[PDB]
Amino acid sequence: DTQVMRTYHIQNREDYHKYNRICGDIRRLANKLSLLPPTDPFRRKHEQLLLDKLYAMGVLTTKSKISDLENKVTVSAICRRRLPVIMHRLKMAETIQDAVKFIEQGHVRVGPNLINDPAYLVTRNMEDYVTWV
Amino acid sequence: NSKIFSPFRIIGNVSNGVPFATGTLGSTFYIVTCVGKTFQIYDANTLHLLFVSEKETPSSIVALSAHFHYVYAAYENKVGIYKRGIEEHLLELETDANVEHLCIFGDYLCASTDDNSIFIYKKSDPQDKYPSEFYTKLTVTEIQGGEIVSLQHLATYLNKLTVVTKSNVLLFNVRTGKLVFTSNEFPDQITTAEPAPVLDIIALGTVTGEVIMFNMRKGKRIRTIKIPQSRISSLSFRTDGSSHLSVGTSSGDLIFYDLDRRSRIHVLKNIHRESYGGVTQATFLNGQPIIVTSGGDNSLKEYVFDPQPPRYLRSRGGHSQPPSYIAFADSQSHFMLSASKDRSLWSFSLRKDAQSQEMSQRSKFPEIVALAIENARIGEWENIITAHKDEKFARTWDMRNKRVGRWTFDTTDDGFVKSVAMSQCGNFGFIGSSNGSITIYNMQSGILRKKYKLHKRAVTGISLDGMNRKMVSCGLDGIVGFYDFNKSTLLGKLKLDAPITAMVYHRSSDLFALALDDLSIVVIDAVTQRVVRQLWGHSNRITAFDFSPEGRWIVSASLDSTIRTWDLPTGGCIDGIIVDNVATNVKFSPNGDLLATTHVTGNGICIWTNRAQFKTVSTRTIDESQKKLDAEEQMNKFHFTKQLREGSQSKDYSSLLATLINFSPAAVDLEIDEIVWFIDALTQGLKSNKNFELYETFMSLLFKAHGDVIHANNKNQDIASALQNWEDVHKKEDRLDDLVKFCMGVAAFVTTA
Amino acid sequence: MKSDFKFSNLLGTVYRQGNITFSDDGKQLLSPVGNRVSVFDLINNKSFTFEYEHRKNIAAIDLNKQGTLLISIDEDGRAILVNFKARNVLHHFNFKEKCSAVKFSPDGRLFALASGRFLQIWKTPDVNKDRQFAPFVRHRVHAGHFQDITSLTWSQDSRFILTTSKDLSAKIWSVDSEEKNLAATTFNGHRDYVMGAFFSHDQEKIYTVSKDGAVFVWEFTKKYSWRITKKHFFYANQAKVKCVTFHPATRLLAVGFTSGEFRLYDLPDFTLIQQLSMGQNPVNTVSVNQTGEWLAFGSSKLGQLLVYEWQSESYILKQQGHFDSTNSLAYSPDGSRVVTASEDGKIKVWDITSGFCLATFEEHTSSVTAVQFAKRGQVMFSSSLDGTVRAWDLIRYRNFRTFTGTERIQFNCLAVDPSGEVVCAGSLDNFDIHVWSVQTGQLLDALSGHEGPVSCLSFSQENSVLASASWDKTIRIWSIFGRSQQVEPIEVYSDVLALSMRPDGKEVAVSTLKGQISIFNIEDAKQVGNIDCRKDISKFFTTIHYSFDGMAIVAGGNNNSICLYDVPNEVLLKRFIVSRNVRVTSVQFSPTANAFAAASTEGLLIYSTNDTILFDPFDLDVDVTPHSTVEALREKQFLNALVMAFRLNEEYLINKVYEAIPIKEIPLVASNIPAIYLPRILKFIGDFAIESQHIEFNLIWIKALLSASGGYINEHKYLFSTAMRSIQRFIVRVAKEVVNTTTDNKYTYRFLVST
RNA sequence: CAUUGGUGAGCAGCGAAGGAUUUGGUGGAUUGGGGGAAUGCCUUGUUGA
Repeated sequence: DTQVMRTYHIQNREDYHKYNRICGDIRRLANKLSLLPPTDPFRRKHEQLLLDKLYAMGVLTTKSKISDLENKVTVSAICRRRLPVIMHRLKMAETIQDAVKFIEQGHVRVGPNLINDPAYLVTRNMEDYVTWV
Repeated sequence: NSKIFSPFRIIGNVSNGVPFATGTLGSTFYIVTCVGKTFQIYDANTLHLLFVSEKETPSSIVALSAHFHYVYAAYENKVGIYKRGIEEHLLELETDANVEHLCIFGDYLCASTDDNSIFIYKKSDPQDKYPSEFYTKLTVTEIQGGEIVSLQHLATYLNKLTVVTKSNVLLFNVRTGKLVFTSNEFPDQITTAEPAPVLDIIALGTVTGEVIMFNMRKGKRIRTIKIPQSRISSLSFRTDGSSHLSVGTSSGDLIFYDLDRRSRIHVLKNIHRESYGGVTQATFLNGQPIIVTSGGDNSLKEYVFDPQPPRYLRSRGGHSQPPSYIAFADSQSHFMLSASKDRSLWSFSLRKDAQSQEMSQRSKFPEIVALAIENARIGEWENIITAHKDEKFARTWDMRNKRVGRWTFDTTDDGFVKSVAMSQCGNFGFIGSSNGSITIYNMQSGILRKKYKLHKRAVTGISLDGMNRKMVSCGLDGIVGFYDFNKSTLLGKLKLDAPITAMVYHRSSDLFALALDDLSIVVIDAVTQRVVRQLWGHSNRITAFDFSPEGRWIVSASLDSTIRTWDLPTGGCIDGIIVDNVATNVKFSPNGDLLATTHVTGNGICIWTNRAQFKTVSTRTIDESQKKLDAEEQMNKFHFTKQLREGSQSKDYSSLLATLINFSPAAVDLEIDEIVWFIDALTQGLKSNKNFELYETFMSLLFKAHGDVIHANNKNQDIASALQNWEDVHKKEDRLDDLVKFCMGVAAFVTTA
Repeated sequence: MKSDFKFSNLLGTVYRQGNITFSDDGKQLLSPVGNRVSVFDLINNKSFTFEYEHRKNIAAIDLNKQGTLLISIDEDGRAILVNFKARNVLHHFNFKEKCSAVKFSPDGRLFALASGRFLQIWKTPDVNKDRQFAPFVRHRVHAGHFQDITSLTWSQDSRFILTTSKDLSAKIWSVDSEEKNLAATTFNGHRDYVMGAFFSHDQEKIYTVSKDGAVFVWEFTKKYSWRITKKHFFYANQAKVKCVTFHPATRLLAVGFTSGEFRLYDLPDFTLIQQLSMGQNPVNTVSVNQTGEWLAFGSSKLGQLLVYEWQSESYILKQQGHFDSTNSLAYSPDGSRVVTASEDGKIKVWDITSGFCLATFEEHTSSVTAVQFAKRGQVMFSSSLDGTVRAWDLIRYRNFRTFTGTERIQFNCLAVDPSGEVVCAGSLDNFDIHVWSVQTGQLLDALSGHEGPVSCLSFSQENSVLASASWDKTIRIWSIFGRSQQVEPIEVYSDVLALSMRPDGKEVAVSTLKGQISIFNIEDAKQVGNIDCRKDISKFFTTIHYSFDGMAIVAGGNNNSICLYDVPNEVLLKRFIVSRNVRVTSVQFSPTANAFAAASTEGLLIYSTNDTILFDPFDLDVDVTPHSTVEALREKQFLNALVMAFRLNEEYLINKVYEAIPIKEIPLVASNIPAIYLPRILKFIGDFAIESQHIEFNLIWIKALLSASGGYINEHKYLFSTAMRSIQRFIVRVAKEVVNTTTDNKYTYRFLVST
């Protein structure tokens, strides 16, 4: 539990509860949409669109099967969509700590806008445009 | 009496030299200080202006003394009893002699006169609010004692009254009127008396530096202290256990003194102006290491013994001498910039606090003769430009940090700086020297930039239009200059009739006003290099003037004690105000609300309120020495019977058409014979050349509602005669449509082509 | 232009919380926003008083007995006084604590404020001039209570104060130290929390209401004292009575709910008259007119930003919208209607000259990014984040087409030709630009030319040139209607987001990636780069617009500021928004040359060129009297009255010198006017026309002038463009009146001939 | 050869009987998802007093 709270420089303790509720909604959506006859194109089409939008959200960066929806969607996946982890893994800063130290005091820029929030999220297609000021 | 400006308030006032007094509001304290014919009530701990009195006295305030809520002030023979700055009661001495001092104890009012007579007032009930009932009148014969110094009252002396003379002490029994005690003749004249926290001791400061701890029961000295060359003005007791004493001099120097180890510890040095009389009153509060200082120099300072010397804790003050030049700093009427002749520099607020801040100059600097201000680049570098008397370099100033600039500005011709000016963008510094050179600096990097020289006497004023394109100037040689600022090209100049003493530019209307030596105000256009007006009437020297913010008015003031206002479109003087003291300077606020005057006597800055609610006036001189609503309203998306029959008799349908045009959309009322008189009413409607836009709607709604009874199944009854009466006049009104087709199509063609 | 531009309107009504009340006149609506106070008049909504000393965004508001005094209270406890036209008469920090309610007398003598655990009543100042440092005088104060005072009620005697308290109780106060009936007797027994009390206007029924729906009735028997008369117990209604107001008709009750519905009742009958639903969003407060004819109730900030006006015979008088933070604005070709784009995905039309909320369109699935009119006045194209664009015509209210066709989730910039043939949209996440013929939605081409996200697009009035600014330091120019394509330039600097076109096809304005805003022509001669965008309470360049006369541009970023510039270098004027916690996101320029717009997160537009300022155009005062010399030229020389009194500019003169000259004189006047005194009078007629009823009179003027100098305004364009638009809207809005009704008396005479 | 980085001694100039850097306290104004029962609970029916 608090392993996740300490790995990714979470400024709070509430954020693990919130992302736990969102991932719970995704799992119960997966189970309810799972229990249909598998030739019903309702199930195929809606699980397909759920796959494609979860491609775009960067959570399932891995190209996926259906059964990954039970398997990989955790809190830590969406926590790896937080800004300084994108910053570190894009090899700008040196630690996650120092990335959060830079976003606390305004040197980081996504697009044309200043950022000062350590809970802004990035897509799989907005992270091309990250620079400094 | 005035038709533009109204007397609003004075700002910048802290003290005048009258002794302040301390009051108790529950557990905290307040201070009662005099200014003139108006007093102020401050916090004792954090120094906020808590009250200003509502109404000025006829004459100057002499004695001030207070109780739990009741501030008592003195003038000619009247005692003003006020609460919260508002009068409860006016209680007058039955004489004409001037009131000197007041002592208020128990239920009595003790009123000293200048003729050595004292009046005694009483309450009715011991739970009443103030004394108002006469009790008696005592006198001081000069065979019993000299002139009355002051009035005090020592505690637990039932009905005894302490009246000290310049020689001896008279102790009275006011209920009976007796003189129960007289003291023997003292060597030196007494100027200071003060009660003690213990019984029966009263302190006496002599004319020389002698302190006398006198006892009232036995009548003998206990201790005296000699201070060489000191005129004692004030005594008080720090009763926080630390039994000390302060002794005030007339020099502004203050002796903080230890009474049992017998130690000269401290002296405050020109904390109050010896020129203004030095320390007027110094008082300890009861029970805290706090002493309050006020003098004649328009400032209160709190000195507290940090637990051992005291310390400057917090204070409020202003220019001790009356001001020389002011300016408005903001476009929101908040902070004003003020410079005087006692060489200080203060930035005041205008708002309800009356907090203010003296600038940072970091033995004072020479006084300012020419000031200029811009508020375009605040916070980044300096934006205030000041000259000085008999100097050759103009200093700069920051409005943000309240601190002095970092640049000195040279004339480069060995003259005196006679005029300063800034552009609108705040990049440039214009300086005009008394030998006639106009030099131009950067305001950012403090560097020399550019130099012009056309005038051959002292350049008395420079300005620049808001577009930074055309540069105007004026000399003592009657020459007005007109330049390009983008180039160094020499565009055009004018010869006039007199030397020019002042120049104030108005930027959003592109005019300027010049004050000549022939006592006339000339108004000159800036664009076409042309004189447009010349105004006469001030009998003496024009001193200061300013444009109103919307550029319609000019207000000048002069040594004929007149303050006149001059409407530019009519060329005529619209109002003068004839005052009793002649104001040095005047400026409009950038908002259209406030007019600022600075005077010769007194230190404050008087503020005037522009009325700006109305007027239609132009009066003069010398005196005492909808159309969518109905047409959208008709399409519905979701008695009166006397008049039409009286119109059945004659042609009275104008009142009926008035009750049609008045109110009540009558789509149900025209449905409750009579239709013929309705159509004749309508033909009287078209007969006049008005309100056709409602009338056509009446006609068409009539053909919407009753259109079957109009039709009569098979027409040409007497209905159709009234329709025939409507037809030809409706053919008369056919003309207006083709004009609309003409303008619509031709305007469409000039839109296309 | 030099004029004093200042706020005297706002963009849509209620964004924020507060009280609400009418005037005593019944024709003036008092409906604040959080930041300022917007008092409409009920017929033809306009804007009267505009205070701003509010540092905090809540109001408490009431007028005395004729509307000559208005207050407004925010959270801190300072108030501000205005009389009729926002003089800002008095100003007064009143309290270090907040206020719950403010109430006048019907007599204007006493003054009522509820705060803390006390109750303040003040002696009211009359209207005068200023000259009071502290104008308010304390009359009495009353101690005490047990906790907070939440509602307040005044009586007709001006002797009798009924006030509730937070501790489930009510109290009575005699004003003039009378001790009315020698009793200030409490009211108890209430099981639940008290939301209000009322005193009836016949002095015999004392009224209380609780939060549950309970209502308790006490009598004026003071056997001897208070007895209950009618009780209730509600357990199944299961909401909370949020607000309550009582009729001056003294027969009826009004009860507002958190559940989102509107209750009406009778006082001693307890009959259910009507209840009405409007949503689920809670009712904040409700107040009735002084005659019971009109009802108005306000809705809370997080819920509806909507205030309705329902009558007792059940029809809604004023309905409205006014939703949240705004993306985009554009002026219609008639200078009267203004589109808005909201975040929740609607498109609303605002008639901001008159305060109506006219009409809506709702087909968006998410937020709207771009709106712009076509020059025909027929159609307007909306762009979304829906992944498609669509067309709209005005009062046919019908969707023409919805262009899309490549797989896409984001569009960001929409622009059309003046020709109405082709519509282009720029994908924020494709490196390409899309066109569509409006005939079909056929795809002509896909014009591949960029290397970054394309982010701003506009056309020209020459209409052979496409201006294409992408976010890769590269400005591009395109040909669409020839038989080839083109070479596209390179910027020097600083990634651009904001592009703005001159209406000539000859000038292009760009916003560089800092405070420098720069311009260059279509032969890339860079004229000016201009200095930063100040006023922090980082720096940006978001929107920019070229004014219509061709002499000014307006810059707006996201830093509480907006700047004016001319074609040369100079900073003209910087206006700005004061409030406390982006603001600006879009700015465009009116075709009436009277004002322009700035889309803010608050929502605030107007600039309003006025004429109260003394301008001296051509040596005004050599014409020494504006009165007597003009009086000489009303008797003689009517050519010289125009040139004389026209150099003068008292608006209180132009009505009479313009009216008084005779009809036959007019073509002689217009044939002999100078060509330099022409545009200010052509602009004067175009805005004086819309007010009066002198249609024949002004129409023979515009016949004379437009008949006079047609070729001169044909060649000397771009000012009589603005004036000509201003007169053409008057021509069409009168033509569609009198042609309609003159037709409606053109059928009649031959309809008589029928049978 | 690059008045190239570190370091020290002098000179022109600027100022005069004190100058340059650094820091503490103090006052004024501003700032949860998937499964499950015994046991327990909840709901409902019942059995005897």
